[PDB]
Amino acid sequence: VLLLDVTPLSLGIETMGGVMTTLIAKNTTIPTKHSQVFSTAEDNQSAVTIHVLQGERKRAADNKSLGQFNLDGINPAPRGMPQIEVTFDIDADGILHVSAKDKNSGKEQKITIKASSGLNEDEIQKMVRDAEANAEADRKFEELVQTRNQGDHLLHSTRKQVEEAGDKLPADDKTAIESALTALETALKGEDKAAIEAKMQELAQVSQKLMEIAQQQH
Amino acid sequence: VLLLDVTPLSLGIETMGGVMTTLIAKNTTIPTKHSQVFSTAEDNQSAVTIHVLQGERKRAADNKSLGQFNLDGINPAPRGMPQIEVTFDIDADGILHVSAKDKNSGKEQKITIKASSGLNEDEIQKMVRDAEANAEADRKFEELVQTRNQGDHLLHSTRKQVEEAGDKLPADDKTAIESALTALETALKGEDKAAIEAKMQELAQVSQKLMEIAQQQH
Amino acid sequence: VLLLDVTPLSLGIETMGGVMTTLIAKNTTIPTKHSQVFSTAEDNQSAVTIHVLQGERKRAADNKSLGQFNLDGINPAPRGMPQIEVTFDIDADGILHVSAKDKNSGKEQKITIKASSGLNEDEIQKMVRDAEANAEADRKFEELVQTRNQGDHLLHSTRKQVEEAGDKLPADDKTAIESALTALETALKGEDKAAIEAKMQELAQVSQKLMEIAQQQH
Amino acid sequence: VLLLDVTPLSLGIETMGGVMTTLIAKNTTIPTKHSQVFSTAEDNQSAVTIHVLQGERKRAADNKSLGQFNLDGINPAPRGMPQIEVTFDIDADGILHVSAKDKNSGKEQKITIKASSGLNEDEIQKMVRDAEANAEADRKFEELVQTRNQGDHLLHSTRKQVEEAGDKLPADDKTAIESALTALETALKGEDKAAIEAKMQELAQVSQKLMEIAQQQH
Amino acid sequence: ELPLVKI
Amino acid sequence: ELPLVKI
Amino acid sequence: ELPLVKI
Amino acid sequence: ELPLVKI
Repeated sequence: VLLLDVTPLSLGIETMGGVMTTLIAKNTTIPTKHSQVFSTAEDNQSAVTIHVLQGERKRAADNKSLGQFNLDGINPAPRGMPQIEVTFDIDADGILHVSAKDKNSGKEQKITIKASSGLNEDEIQKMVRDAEANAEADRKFEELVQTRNQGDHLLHSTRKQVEEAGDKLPADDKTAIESALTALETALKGEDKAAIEAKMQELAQVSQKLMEIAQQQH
Repeated sequence: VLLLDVTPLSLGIETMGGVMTTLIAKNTTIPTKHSQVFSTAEDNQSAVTIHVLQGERKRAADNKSLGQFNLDGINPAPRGMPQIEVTFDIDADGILHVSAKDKNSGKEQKITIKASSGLNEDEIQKMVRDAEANAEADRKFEELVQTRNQGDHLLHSTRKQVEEAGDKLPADDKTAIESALTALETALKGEDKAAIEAKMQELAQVSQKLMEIAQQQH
Repeated sequence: VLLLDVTPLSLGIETMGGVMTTLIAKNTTIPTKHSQVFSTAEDNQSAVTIHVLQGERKRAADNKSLGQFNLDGINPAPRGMPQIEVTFDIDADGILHVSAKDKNSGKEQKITIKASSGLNEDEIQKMVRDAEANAEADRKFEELVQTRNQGDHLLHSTRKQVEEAGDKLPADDKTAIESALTALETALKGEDKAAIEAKMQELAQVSQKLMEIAQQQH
Repeated sequence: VLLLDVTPLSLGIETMGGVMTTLIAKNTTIPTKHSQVFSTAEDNQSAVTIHVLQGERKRAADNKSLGQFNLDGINPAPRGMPQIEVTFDIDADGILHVSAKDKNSGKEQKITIKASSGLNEDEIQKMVRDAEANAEADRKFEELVQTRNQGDHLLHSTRKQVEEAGDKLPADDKTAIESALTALETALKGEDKAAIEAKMQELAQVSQKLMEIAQQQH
Repeated sequence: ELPLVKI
Repeated sequence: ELPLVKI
Repeated sequence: ELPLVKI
Repeated sequence: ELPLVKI
């Protein structure tokens, strides 16, 4: 062939922390269909937002927004337990269909995005340059988001484990641990990567008895 | 400058499933130091293996091995709870130091890798070509590893939640759910991505009562 | 747009020495039209061959051949004097038209190459890898071809200038110069880049009187 | 090796028309030595300027200037006849030496450029982006320079051939041809690529008798 | 009501 | 005793 | 009868 | 006195 139609920019979704997670890489040949499985961030969460993005930046708000929809009716479950399968499907016509299916509830919602959507060529090449210029800033934002989500998961798990421990956990431990979850939860509200790790570290340091009781539980 | 020393290949570690996780990207200028935080895969796991790799393939066994060491003395904890911080540090001399520090125990182990280690230029360019040729196979392996780890996490969480539920969970639910965990645990032992999702899906479908009881618990 | 049609490989023509000269670069967006002006290699040459190639190698025989045609009826002229304009034109349908027009004679010949011609995707990516692997060998072949064509031009010009000099050139000079053109013409028939430069150098060294007489002529 | 020193930008020289001609490509591993042979643009030219540049733009004035020197004492010769060999040599210390040797006169001049010269990293990545953004403008400038130099060569050759023809060329031909060389020489002083080709074309159209007489001469 | 979680 | 887990 | 010459 | 000519 003298010609290929390829994706000039990556296509994906915004995930927790405001990051673009790619489903279809830049320069993938049409037609194509990719899927990935995602979950909820909170206990009892009943819907997820699917924000569809085009571009090469690690920050979602720095990419082009192609549209957004929600899938609701997610049944009550602990966070990270629902299986929401997101499929990006680009047909031979260059039309993108993005669906999300809850594998428990069977419920599905879809957005369809015309082949003329998104960034025009001047913007496309502006985007490839901006991604290139900014590899450092975006790497730093990617690592901060990944620390913050780890801190959140640690925040959430340790609270659950305090719960299932109840009386097994000595008075002094619970006080040290709860003090740490409060400062951790504070730190999570800033942009200081070292401060979040310092609060996560304090928590690892005071939670050793809890960790044993939780390991022993199961 | 007329000259830069840059990393000719990515440098990283093997993570769960046999995948290379990068800490220092290809073409990063020396000197440089990057860190990322990782955890255990099993309840009560007392050590982690740090296998250091050079190259651009998503499969660890397809990259160059620069060495390997363990950090032990990890105190008993539920999986995913220990914070093992891995730092890749390349000094002005092109020497790589890779340390792992347990933030709870304070324990640290290190390997130091001379600037002459790893792949020579012919191998370097053979590696960039092989990565390039194989983007599809590696993407497929990356998605299979990510499904398998999700299935494992779901396997493990649902068992824990069966536990903390005990009598709250009706007889019929526990039987349907345990049948599913057995087939899920079977599927995890193959290489069939669809079969693992089908078993994870069966589990989402029978666990709805459990998910409510677990959500209600906390 | 979510999609661009771009050229997956460079498109061009074979020029003197067996090298690919590109008219449309890899990754140029359709539709597009580029032109370049080329000439004859011999005095009194009455036709040129337009051999159309697809790919990224500097050697013509290493690229994909899309077809070939001749433009004849070139009127008698010293080499390098006819203006043969070669236009590569790819329309919105991904069809390539390549025409050559003699600007003197007004004569034009064309080949049309369907959008399905050339290398299929597996071959396309095999080609990008082979180009990449072989940058050195191809650079070396490119420099050898460029030396050989310089040697040929020097061979040809010095003969013409011997002619227009006639008696102005001393007996001893003509003998030294003609001996050198014979060895130069020999060397041009091998693949030894240094040997051609050594014979071109010998010629520069003995032709100083001729060069003055030629400079003085005009 | 964990590390390579490679050239972060191409290194080259300014050639006729203000274009950068590369001798050492971007991403070439140190140490390395490349040579290319160049010539004069005018009859009786006695020196050439070697302007050394760093960067990826096709326009010389858009690249970083690393320095400049002249080689003189070029003996009288028709343009394009002297062989000036330019060698770029970067040693293990990242020092660049650029010499020019006249193969006739044996004369050589050199500039030496310290490893700390040229653009710093912020500028380096600004340069890779600017080259990338500007592929079109630079391609257009490259084709204009190549037309202009062809027009100049045609200007110069046709004048020489008018000379060596003298009486063989009919009165009417010489008048038509000289009128065309005047307009060609005018057009060469603008930036209008089509206008130069139109004047080169007019000249091809009126010079057919001259071309025959010149072909017949040798 | 929240972006998805990369699991 | 097992590779690290990307968390 | 010969490839073109890059001029 | 003039840049070199790519020959």
